[PDB]
Amino acid sequence: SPAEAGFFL
Amino acid sequence: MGPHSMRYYETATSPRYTSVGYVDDKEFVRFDSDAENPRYEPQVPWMEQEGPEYWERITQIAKGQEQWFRVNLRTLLGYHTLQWMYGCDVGSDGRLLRGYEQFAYDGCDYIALNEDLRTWTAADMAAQITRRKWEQAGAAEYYRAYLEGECVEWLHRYLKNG
Amino acid sequence: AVTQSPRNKVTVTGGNVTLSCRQTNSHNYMYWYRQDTGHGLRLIHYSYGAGNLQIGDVPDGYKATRTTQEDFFLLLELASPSQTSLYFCASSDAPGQLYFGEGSKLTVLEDLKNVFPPEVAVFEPSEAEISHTQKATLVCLATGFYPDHVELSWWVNGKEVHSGVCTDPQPLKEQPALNDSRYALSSRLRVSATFWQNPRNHFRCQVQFYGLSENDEWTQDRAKPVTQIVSAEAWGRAD
Amino acid sequence: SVTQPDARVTVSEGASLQLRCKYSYSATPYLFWYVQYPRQGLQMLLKYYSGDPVVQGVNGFEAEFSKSDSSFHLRKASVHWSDSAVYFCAVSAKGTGSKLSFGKGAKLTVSPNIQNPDPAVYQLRDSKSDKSVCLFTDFDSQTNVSQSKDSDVYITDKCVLDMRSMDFKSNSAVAWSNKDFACANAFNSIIPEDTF
Repeated sequence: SPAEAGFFL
Repeated sequence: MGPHSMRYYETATSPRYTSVGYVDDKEFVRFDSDAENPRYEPQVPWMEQEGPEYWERITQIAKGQEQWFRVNLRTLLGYHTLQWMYGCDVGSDGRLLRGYEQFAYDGCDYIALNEDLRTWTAADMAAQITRRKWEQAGAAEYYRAYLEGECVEWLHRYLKNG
Repeated sequence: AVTQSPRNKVTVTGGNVTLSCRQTNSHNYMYWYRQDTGHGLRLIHYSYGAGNLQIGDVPDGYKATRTTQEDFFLLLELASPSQTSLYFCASSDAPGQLYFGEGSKLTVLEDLKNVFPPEVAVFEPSEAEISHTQKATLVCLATGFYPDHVELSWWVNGKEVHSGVCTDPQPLKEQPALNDSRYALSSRLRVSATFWQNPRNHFRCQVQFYGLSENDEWTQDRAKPVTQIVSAEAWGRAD
Repeated sequence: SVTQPDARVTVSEGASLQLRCKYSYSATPYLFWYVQYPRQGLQMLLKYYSGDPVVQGVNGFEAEFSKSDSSFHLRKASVHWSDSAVYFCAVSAKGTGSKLSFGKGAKLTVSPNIQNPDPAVYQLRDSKSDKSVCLFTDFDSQTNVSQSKDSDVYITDKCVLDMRSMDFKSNSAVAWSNKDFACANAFNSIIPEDTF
């Protein structure tokens, strides 16, 4: 299952 | 059994975001935001036995991802292809051998999680800004939770699906 | 830097209420929660970006709209008394890490004729305290108000003060057996005796009441109990 | 779902704090503590994603993740009056990490130690008129102010004020009645040596 990146650059 | 791996490659290209999953270097699922029905689809027959709840779940993940990708693309235009590759290798005991979180922009490495799953390699001054944000916010621990938990668990699930 | 508006609102059952939340600091995730005693915070609706709406745990009776990345709205299209609550907007830039706005307190009332502004009085320091302790405590009492939707502040020489102040955390019911009781609230402001004994010093207990709005209907013979400030004052006194 | 076992906790100023929290998910979720000071929104104090089970926060707070007990208790070595606040454990599930759910909260009262208590009840008169109020004040933090059994007599809980420039804190409660009400009987279990 794919994932949420969550954090922003 | 013997070693195995799972990876996702996510790209947003100016934009059309695409996500492709691989198990043991073989493509198994795909999402494209150009198709009539932007939605994850199985690419191999053994994924078809996953009920509709699964596909709905990860599709919603994908739309959210599109959003994250625009925010960070525009972000980058501030300071095309945005690429996020992640996943896990596991040994013959089925346990995590190595986790990956690699972020790249226009074919150049931006920031990537080190093998320790604790510290970050960045090259750009700008990537040094990100590294800063993420050291403070605990990004490494978050991804480590995925790589040590869900990534291993889903890989075993997909190996069984086959 | 999450900004929500209005900070206070009173409406009648069946009323239409929109709560606005804006965040400047560039986040994707935004949330609406209500906080109630016995329940902590419960999530009503949330959103990952413009055009995305996700239902929370307690969506019934609420709709939400996320029109831009900056703006997240909560709509109570037909307000009911059960929606009396304290509402919080939040934004986030990291899973589970939320920055909260300052809250929007809403009262939904069934019958606008139960509504009464406070009367306010200030009680001067006793000379016995002055002599015994070299200190002087003023008391402010706001009484007879409904709904329980007031903010009390003290002003000394025209300036708001917080030092030496304690205001009861909750108003008490003047008729504690009744669901619909009017309320009362006390506060103290303590100063040195010499500060109180200077007649050039001016003291004021100010109670902001939230009640009917200019657009609320009213046809009775007491004054419309509108949102208003009621105050009482005292000058210092040498004796 | 997170559960906090006590809705209200009182500790003495200077004493240690533990506020407990258990979670009900099977898979370890993302875990957090937030605080809400009087009249404000909540602020994140700390969080746990993975790795070291003991996590550090702002303002001397720590929390400890126990996989075994599915718990995440908040601790602080010594609390100050200014730590009086409501503390909320919160969780988000693996795989839905941005949907944050809160527990019901623990209201922490930190009682200040009253160095030289001088309990007394004073009568205060209205600056404007006949009307009076009774002020019970300067008692120690272990004194309980009790509620009136009489509808027509109003008695508040105790309230701690801080006269900052004096570095001086004091307890008080107020009693009043629009009624033969006298301050010598307005108040509850009070210290026999309080001034009247």
